[PDB]
Amino acid sequence: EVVAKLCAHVFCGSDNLQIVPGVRIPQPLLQQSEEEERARLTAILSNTIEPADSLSSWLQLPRESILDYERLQAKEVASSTEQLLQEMGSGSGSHH
Repeated sequence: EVVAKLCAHVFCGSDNLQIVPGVRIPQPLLQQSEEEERARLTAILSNTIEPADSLSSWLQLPRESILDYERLQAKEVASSTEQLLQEMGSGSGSHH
């Protein structure tokens, strides 16, 4: 269903899609020049800049889930460090 919604957003669109909040992709023009349209899309890519919150803004998922995944990665690291510290004498907290 995630793939389905992304296909509903990226493909279905008329004259203005706004894949990301900053960029708008206009549908082909009446001049019907393919070199001109290539240059047009290259320019629409050159003008835009990837925001800092790109993983939460360009991807429709929110920022809370970003913080959660970061927390998860940190928890993995800390747990592995503690388990390594107990297997070779380095943890007074666990000690009894």
